[PDB]
Amino acid sequence: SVLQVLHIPDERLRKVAKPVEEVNAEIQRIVDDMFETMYAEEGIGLAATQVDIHQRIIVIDVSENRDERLVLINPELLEKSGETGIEEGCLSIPEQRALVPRAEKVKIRALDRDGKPFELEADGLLAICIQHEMDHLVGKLFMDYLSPLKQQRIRQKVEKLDRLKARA
Ligand code: NI
Repeated sequence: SVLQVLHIPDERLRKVAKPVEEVNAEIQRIVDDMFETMYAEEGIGLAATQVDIHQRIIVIDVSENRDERLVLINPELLEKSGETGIEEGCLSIPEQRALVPRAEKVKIRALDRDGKPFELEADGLLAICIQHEMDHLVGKLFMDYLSPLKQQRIRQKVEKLDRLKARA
């Protein structure tokens, strides 16, 4: 099922997600919708909190042919180093993009769709991607990294857009 993705200035986006207590079949259909929703909206990442499910779940898929889906449940950052930035987007901040400072290499521990722990070292798009998504889980958006004035502008452009969304 495709779930609905919240946009700013929706203040649920600022909620801190809770740890997943047990990776069961409820949890695995959240994951399956989250992918379906992600692919439908054409994103490369989605955090639970964006679909109003405030638990620590993230889906990411970089692959052209959707054959390397990545699930991060209860992710913890073990190490980071370096710094980078690309012009990031976000399904919750529709059509806006900005350069956000990120660590370049990141090492995480997380659980997969089957509640099995794993460790992932990442750089490149993956590492920026993982950081962006993890930020969602604690109520952080990428515009939080920009100037007051840059933020202001972003908020307007989006409202304008969603004004058209519910178009009628
Ligand atoms: Ni985002």
